[PDB]
Amino acid sequence: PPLQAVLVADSFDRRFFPISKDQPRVLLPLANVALIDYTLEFLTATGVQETFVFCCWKAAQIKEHLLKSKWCRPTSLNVVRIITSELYRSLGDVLRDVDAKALVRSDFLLVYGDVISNINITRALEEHRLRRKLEKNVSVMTMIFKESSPSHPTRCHEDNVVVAVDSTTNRVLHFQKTQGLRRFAFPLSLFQGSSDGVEVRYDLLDCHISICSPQVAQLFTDNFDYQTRDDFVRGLLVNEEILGNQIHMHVTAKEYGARVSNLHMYSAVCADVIRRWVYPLTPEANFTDSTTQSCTHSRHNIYRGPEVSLGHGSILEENVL
Amino acid sequence: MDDKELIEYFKSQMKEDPDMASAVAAIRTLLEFLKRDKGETIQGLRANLTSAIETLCGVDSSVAVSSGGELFLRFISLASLEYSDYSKCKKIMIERGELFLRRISLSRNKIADLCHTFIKDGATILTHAYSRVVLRVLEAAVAAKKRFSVYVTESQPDLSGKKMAKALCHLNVPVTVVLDAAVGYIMEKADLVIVGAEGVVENGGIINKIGTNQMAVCAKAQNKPFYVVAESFKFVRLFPLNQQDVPDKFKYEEHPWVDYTAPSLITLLFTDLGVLTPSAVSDELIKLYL
Repeated sequence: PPLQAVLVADSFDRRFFPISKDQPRVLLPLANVALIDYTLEFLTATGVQETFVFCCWKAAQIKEHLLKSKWCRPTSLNVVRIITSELYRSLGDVLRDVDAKALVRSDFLLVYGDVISNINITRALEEHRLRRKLEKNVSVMTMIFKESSPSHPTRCHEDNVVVAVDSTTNRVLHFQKTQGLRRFAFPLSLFQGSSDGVEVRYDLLDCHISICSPQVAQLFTDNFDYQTRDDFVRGLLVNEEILGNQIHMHVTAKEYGARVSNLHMYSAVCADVIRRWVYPLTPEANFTDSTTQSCTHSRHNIYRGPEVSLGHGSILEENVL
Repeated sequence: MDDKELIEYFKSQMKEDPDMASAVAAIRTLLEFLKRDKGETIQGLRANLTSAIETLCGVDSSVAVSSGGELFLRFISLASLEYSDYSKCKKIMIERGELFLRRISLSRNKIADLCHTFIKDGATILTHAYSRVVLRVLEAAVAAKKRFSVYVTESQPDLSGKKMAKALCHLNVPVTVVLDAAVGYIMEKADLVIVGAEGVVENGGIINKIGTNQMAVCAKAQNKPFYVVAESFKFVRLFPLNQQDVPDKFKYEEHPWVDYTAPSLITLLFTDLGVLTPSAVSDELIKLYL
């Protein structure tokens, strides 16, 4: 089956203010490259044949930026579909619009528009297709996480998440954030319902690369108060005797993945991109073939473009672009 | 031009352009001599040119002059002459000479455009003494927006490395005049050493000003890349083994003007025939002489 993906090119959080009142956060450049180009490069490198860009705020600017990019050329392998509406205002509105339009066919990739990643998800997608063939359409969403220590400057205090997973079948049993909570509460029916092992995970950085199913759009059109992704997984994990629909998980330890939500993630992810943690997506590779972005990689991760004209005595020590 | 004018001519050709090499002016004198000789003998011209080259070996004491004389004598006598009354011969010879002169004149610029890609930003160039080739390649390096510091020795028998530092300080590049006996002192901070040679022997070694060998050996002990930037007319059919095996007419209480650097002491050469390893200097030299 062809691999589809839904890209939410409008994060409905009020975080980049007043940075976002001129250009939306998806057009925000990490290192001379906007975030939508990083996300489209991740989607094209994983192997997505068709994406659905959903842009709400300042969407005409996103349209004029993304049509002249590499992913709207007719020579591009990944075709995009720019879908804008001034009516929807949250991620649940995007997926219920997806169910009303009947866009996806089988096991699309729900992702935001500001995610920097180089994850090859085809192994995780193979695992998800195996679980969909075994459980007979019981497994609904496969959330992709990355192994990371809690001390990393990538994961901040507003987005640290703790999960509880059955580690033999790799399914998510509990999910909650740590915003303003020093202690963490886990229910006990998780152990009595499944006595085949259980593991808690605090080492998981959220990549927001949730692989989904058309049943995800069915669940989003079935329940109106599901505004975003965490509402969906929190309402699905607390309700098992109705709407069973267990959620699985995949954890990557060899590839980078993170999304920007505030200035803290922006600074950490940009420092990871400059320090080449997202190879091949490196500023000298020019994944968006723009003639105004080519760079030369010198020692100490110094990236220099054309016609720079360094002055005498100017010292660039490390990680300069 | 009964030889007196030739000597006078050569001088007028060397003083009219101060940024001009000596062997080029010698080849211009040979071309002038052929242009106005007035002798009808395909052989009558070879003896006159040999006498001219020995007057240009007597006036100029550089190795490049005799090398350019041999290369001009070979390059003028290349095509299928087959002359009826020497008229065709002399005209073709003059045409060949002019072509050869133009090739030589665009050689230096080729050298600079092919060599300046080795200077990294913030590198420290070590240089022996004044030569227009290394100055041109440094002007091509600063033309590509590169920053580097240059330590130029002084080369004591004629303070010309000081003149090189004056001509390179006008280029707005950081240059430091280092005493000649400090090449072991500043080698540890000079990451590469670019030296223009005045004569290239068959094995790949170079004939140069007196302080090149000690500089090259000091570069070999500190593993620094020793680069030589020389033209094609500076090739020579000599094979010296020691510093005494160079001929005495190129050398001069014992104050020689010229030493010899072994080809094992040289990393690369930058000739107009290309960036050459020294075994490529041997192959190309034999091919070039033809």
